[PDB]
Amino acid sequence: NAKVPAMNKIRLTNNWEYLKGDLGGIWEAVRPAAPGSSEAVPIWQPVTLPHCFNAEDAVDPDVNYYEGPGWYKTLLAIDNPYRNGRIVLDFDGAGQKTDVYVYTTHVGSHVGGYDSWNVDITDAVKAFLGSKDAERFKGKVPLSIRCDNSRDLEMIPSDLADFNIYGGLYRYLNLVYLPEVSFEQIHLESSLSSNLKEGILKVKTSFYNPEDIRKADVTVSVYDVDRKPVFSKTLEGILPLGDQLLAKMKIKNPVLWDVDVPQLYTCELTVKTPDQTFTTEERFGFRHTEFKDKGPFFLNGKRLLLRGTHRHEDHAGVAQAMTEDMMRREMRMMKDMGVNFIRLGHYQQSEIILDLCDELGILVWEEIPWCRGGLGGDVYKKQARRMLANMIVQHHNHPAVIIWGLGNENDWPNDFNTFDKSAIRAFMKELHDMAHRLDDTRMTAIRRCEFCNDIVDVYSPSIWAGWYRGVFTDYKSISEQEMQKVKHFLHVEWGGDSHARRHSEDAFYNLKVPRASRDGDWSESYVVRLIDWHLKEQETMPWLTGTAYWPFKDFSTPVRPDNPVPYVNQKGVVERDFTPKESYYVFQSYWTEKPMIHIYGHTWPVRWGGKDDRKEILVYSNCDEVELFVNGVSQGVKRRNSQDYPAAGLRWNCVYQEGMNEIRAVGVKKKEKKEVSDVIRQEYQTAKWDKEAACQVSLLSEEGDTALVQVQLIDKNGIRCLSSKKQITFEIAGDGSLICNLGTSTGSRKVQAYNGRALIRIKRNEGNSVVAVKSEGLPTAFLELKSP
Amino acid sequence: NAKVPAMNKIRLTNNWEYLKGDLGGIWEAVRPAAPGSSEAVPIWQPVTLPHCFNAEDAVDPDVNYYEGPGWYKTLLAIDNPYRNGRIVLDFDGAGQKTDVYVYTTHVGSHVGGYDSWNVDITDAVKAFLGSKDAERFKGKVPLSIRCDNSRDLEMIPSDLADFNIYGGLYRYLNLVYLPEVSFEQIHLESSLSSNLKEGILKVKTSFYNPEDIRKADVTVSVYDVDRKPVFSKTLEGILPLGDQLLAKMKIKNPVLWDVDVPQLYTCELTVKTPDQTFTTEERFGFRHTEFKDKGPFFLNGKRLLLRGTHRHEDHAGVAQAMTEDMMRREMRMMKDMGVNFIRLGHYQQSEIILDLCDELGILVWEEIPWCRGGLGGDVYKKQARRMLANMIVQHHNHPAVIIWGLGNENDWPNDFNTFDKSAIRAFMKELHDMAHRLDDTRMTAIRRCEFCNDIVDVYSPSIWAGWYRGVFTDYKSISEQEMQKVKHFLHVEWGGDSHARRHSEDAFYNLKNIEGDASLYGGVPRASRDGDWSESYVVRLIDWHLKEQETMPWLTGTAYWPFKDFSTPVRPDNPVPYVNQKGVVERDFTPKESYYVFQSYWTEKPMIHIYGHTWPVRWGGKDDRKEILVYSNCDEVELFVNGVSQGVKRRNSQDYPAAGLRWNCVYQEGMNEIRAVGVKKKEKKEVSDVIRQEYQTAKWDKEAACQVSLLSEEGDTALVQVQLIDKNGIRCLSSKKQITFEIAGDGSLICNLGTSTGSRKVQAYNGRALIRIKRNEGNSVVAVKSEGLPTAFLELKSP
Amino acid sequence: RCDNSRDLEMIPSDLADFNIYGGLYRYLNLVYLPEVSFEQIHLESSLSSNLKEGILKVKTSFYNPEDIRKADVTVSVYDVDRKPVFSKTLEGILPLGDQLLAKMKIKNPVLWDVDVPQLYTCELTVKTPDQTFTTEERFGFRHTEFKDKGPFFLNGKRLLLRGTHR
Ligand code: PRO
Ligand SMILES: [K+]
Ligand SMILES: [K+]
Ligand code: NA
Ligand code: NA
Ligand code: NA
Repeated sequence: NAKVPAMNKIRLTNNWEYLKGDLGGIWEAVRPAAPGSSEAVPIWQPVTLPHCFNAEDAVDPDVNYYEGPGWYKTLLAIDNPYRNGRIVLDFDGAGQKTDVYVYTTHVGSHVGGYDSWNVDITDAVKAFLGSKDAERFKGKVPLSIRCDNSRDLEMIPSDLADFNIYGGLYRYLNLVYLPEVSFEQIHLESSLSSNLKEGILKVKTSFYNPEDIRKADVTVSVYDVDRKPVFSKTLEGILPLGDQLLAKMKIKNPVLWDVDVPQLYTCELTVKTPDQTFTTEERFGFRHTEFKDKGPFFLNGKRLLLRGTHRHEDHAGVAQAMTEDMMRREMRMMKDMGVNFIRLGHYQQSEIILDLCDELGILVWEEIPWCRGGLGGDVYKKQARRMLANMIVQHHNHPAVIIWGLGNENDWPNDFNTFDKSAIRAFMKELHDMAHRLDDTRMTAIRRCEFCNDIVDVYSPSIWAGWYRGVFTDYKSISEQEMQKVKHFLHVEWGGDSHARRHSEDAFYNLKVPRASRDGDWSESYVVRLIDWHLKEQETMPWLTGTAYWPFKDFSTPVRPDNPVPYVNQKGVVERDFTPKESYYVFQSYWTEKPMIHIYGHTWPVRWGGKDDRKEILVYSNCDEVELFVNGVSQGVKRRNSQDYPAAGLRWNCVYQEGMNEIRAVGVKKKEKKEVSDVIRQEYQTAKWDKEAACQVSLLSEEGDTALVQVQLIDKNGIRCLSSKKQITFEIAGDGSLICNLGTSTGSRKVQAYNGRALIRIKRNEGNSVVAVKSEGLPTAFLELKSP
Repeated sequence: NAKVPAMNKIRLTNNWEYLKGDLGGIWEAVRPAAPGSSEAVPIWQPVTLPHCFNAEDAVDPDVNYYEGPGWYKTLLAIDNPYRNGRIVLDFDGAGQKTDVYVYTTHVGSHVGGYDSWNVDITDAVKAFLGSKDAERFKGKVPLSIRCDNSRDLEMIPSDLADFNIYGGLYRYLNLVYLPEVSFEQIHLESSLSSNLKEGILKVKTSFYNPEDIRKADVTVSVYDVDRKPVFSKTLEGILPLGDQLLAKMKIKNPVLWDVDVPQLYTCELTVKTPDQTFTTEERFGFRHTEFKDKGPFFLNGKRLLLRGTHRHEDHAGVAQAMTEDMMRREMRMMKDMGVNFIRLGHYQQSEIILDLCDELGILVWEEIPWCRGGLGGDVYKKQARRMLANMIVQHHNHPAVIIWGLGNENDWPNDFNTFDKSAIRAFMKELHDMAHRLDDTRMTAIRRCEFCNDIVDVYSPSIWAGWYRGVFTDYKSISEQEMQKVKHFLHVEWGGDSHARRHSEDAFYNLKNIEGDASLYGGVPRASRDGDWSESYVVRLIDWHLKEQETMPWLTGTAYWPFKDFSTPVRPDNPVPYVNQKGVVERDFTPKESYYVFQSYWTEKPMIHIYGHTWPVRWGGKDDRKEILVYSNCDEVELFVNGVSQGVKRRNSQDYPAAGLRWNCVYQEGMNEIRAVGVKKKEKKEVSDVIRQEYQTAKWDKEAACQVSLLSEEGDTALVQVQLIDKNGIRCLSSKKQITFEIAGDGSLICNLGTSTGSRKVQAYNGRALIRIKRNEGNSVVAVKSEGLPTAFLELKSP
Repeated sequence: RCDNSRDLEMIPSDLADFNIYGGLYRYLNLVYLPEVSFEQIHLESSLSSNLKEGILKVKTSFYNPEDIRKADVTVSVYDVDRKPVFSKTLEGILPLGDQLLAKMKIKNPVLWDVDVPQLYTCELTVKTPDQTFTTEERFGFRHTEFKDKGPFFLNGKRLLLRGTHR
């Protein structure tokens, strides 16, 4: 399968209908139906693409997310601009098994939720438009597509995985018109000498030529980052059939691709016949990479500590159906945090993501979804083989990619009643060998399958210091031991869960030490210190290739119904809606140079303790020195120093006054000659609280048609229970509706309290509603919401 | 099977878990799973059987009912009382495609939602118990079952049908222990001499004998209606393998089975070997039936007008998963209405229903679900052939059954891109020929496929006088024309929708004063479909049909459609969404007004029913003479309005409507008491009825608000009432606006029942709507919405 | 294509003491038919206890691929000398699937015997406006009985079977 190298892609976003469930046969999608008839049910839902079956039910706290069939239908207005041209449906990606129909004709199918693929529907379209059936469709072509994400033990990935195996047309679906002769595949194979002074580019192509044209003229042109030609060659009378090597060239003193200054060349290809001129473009970059034996990673001859994260294709409100603009925002957000490396979750991701990594300067590890459970039969193995080949062939032109991953946690059993380590080793080695045959210039890898750690080029164990294992102060020691076991060690996945907006006084060094092991309270306060510690240690590990935090952004998973946000993995440093957590700024203060400054506690409204306690205040900043003010009184300047943990020396112990406090931080970064500041306001409560006794519910603010409701757990005397984690359940009756099923701690109708509180927004619909608030063992509370 | 065992038959009702959806493979049903693990999801629901996927979502107003896969699982504690015995799973019925697993071993499958079937799991159980995998199940055997009601154009019935194609284990699933030798089938073939004085009974059996036992002693005994022996015979050393004719006997002066006095004989069979004594019972009845060419129907030599209804396997709160007690109540309710004939919807029904028809005296038409759509391929045709053979073979012994139906509305197209009448004719005749090969003693039938009306023994056209066609006063004339087209005419399906508790003044003949002496005017109500779907119209429609039937001596009979409101996927916009409301009984068994019309015509036990028990507020002008109808089988009835006698009237079916028992009376503004006293001379009995009704003379403007109030309480349950009122607070008594209920807090709406008072979205009945709230001893707020009106709120607190 | 390859999942067994022969070794006939014809003709006969009354049931299955709605069918039965003993026409019958065409009683029927084999002939005709099609089928009246632990009787007389194989 391929992504189609085309210039004229039409995204089919509008005028779709979606049915959750199965039809009795293709005839049900296209048969005549009168209003009010038996054919007029089931009732379909109008939607736009991309669309995911699971946009809401993945994080709905009371249901298993839907795994099963669903249908889409639309009417295509066909108008091919090319004489005797082709009509192609090009799928960026669809989950998980897809069948495609033109009227009643099955035209294509696909198994695999994460690779790109396409279907040539030229003949089906011509036959339909020439048939008696075209008339009642008014000259349009009925397109019906079935997607299915039914559970399937003989299909990867496994339902044991810690993520949703989503369904639907959740990546763009494109209508692509082609001339008679086009390119089926374009491989831009480039290499760079060790001394960086000579680049080699090989331009290989496969032709798409169903009309069996015998000759064409093909022009290959290569342009540099400034759009200047560096090579141009026309091949007259070439045979445009199957594979052809078009050009091999040497480029002296190439512009290099780098994570700080990503620079790309552009290859432009034209196919000419008497009846067509067709041009497309493909980008590539020159760069040299090397993993040292028992040592670090080098990019273009310089040691580069990989500063990595992960991401899932998942987002608030849409699940996997993210748009291009959402992807652009998220990747920019990563770059602004200082990320230079990403493992793209457990599957091939949208080509849009790969382009953004090429453009932003982010190295890529990308893997096939052989993720837990063991090993299935022949259909299973063919899928893994097919998805690995599809991934390498589809993404090999991207300079960001340095690692093809072959699987994750393959030592995790129980999708089958046997677990055969030797068979897993055998299939693993077959995939490794196949990847090296397809692309000898990149490394293979796996994560966490020790009995396969001799097979791949690059290996990652499981090291979650301070979360699943020991204390986070063991991080460096464990890494040193682990790195000794394999030729090339690279650490993917570490961190900890934090319930966004939950903070903990016990996690701080308050006067009048905090443990470094999993905070059973899942506070941001603990994860911040855990990340701080990891980043400080990495500055003293010169042998270290690098690491990748897991994940960048909170994402939904079916195996955690009981998390503070149900069905959400909360290890992210960013909320599922892009809202940064406190931990985002720790990475940013360590990994970027643009001046910034962040007092911890922007979402911490009420601290607590004894009167005149000296409360710890942390500032995460890359400034050379910072001065803290508490209620206008300077608390002293402090100099930044990574090794002075925590907060790299920028910590203070200060008395808060009862009631409201204002904390201000002023920083200077000498290199930039820049001053930056931050300010937060925090209340300080000295009253102690008894057991939770009631929910106080009130209107916190309004914006347009929207109301922000706040819930506070209080004891029998009305004192805030600032440590409570009790689950709050929201219900509504009336004209409004809850803004929920977003997978965030402020967009959930069932959510654990954060320091005794919970927030949710109500869409009022310009009418009247009553909100009810439940919590186990407490009286149900109520709030009326009227509109102006 | 059924009824071939008895007491070694265990209903598996408890300790089941249900998953809406599909597993990735049988291993996910039985693999080790620790709490909090990836194996601990998806989360299953504990359930009791019988169970239906669609108990709630069939009538849920905002979703398409679920058609797809679902799984059940339990742990069987097996302890066979018989030496070297069998373990059998016996399905009364499951929808639609079913696969059965013992541990990881697939042991059986079935396509067909309405026939009975079984699987012998002895070997799979033994193989599992002898393996190392048995230990972690602690001596129990994991049983996993997949049911699937996915839409399937190559499977009957068609999704064009006006009923839900339900999914799940919605009839009893029985664990049956058996000895080595038992009966696979018992065929009791009985016939009667022309003078009815001699009965012949042939006892044919098929043996189940997987251990190949060579000889057994088999005893046949027949007991009469008083449980006295009339025949007893032991066959020593018979071969208990395959088919055996066990007995042929003549019973002189047999007690006959009849619709007024249903009387059954019992055949008792015992199979003995050195290691077993196995005894079972099967019932049968002697009766003679005859359809006259271009004439009526005869039971036991006497003309019998078939007084019929229909029923679906569907009920409030459970969809198809009705219990035996629910079925006994419903069939008893039919008999109390005077029914003597039923077409069991569009499919084979539970054997319990057939047993109740035999015991209550209700003749039966039972058909396969070849119901609309055209004709599919080979798998489709094999299913239809198999379901016809299964139905005849499984239900042959029931004396109630007189007709095997081969299909319904087979002229209804569009499940395929072709519709070939000649192919449908060819398959229809093949099914007809097959039924007669299997059972030559009964008639075949179809309903509404004119181009096949030459193939079957008995034919029904489509006659919906006053609902889908013309006026109900054409009923008799249409029936006369239709009966001439075929040798044996039988009319199944007629009636009309009525939104229970919705009544209509315009449906009655009301008298207004026109200004010496004033004169009287009244519009005559139309005899065509009431666009308002009032009970008032259906009552008159039923009344007319039954009156005409007393003057149709050539008529075999008819069957009203249906007895009870039932859910249907093709009517999202009905007053009760997704409910076919043509019943005379609500989906929860509550009688509608129309129930008593049938009862007054069809029974002899004295009864009397004033129309309007669910009509709280009538309306009109101050001195209007409002029509009052009484439906009663009493010879004479006297009406009292507010204590003032309005005169005695004599019953006369042909004095339409109400068989002469109608009055025109002035109501006073406010509350009125209407009392009716009747006497039935034959029984020398007096009976009475009384209703109380308000009378509103104030006219109302457009709907402007919803007035919401707590109408009454019962324990933890609150009955909430909604009343649509105009800008001056006057009740909008003709309003049909849809009302939506919502709740937040500790309580829950008692909704998705498919009744006009158990629905969270429902059209108002005369401007009001009721729903019950389960308060859970806490506090809730109810919101009430209606298009274009301000949303109203009602608080519900607990003590 | 004909094939007599050995096949253990096909009867007879190659263990048998005869050749499982291959080829078109019995006549292959080209048969022209009208629209409506008979697919099967079943002549079911029984003989009274005293041999004096014979019953013949004539059942047929129609071949009717054009779905003709009505036809006229004649049943005729001829004796051993071709003398008619029964004739009846069913006008406007449905020539589709199975039909019982006739049930009749023959008094003092001539019996079939091993010394005097005598056969009746049943003749069936299907007519429409576009066809007249006639075919014939034979049957014989005779009574057989195997006595429990005893000999064989043909038409009430003990007949010792003098048999062979081929
Ligand atoms: O063979 C029959 O038709 C009778 C009817 C009831 C029991 N068996
Ligand atoms: K969920
Ligand atoms: K529904
Ligand atoms: Na899977
Ligand atoms: Na179907
Ligand atoms: Na053989």
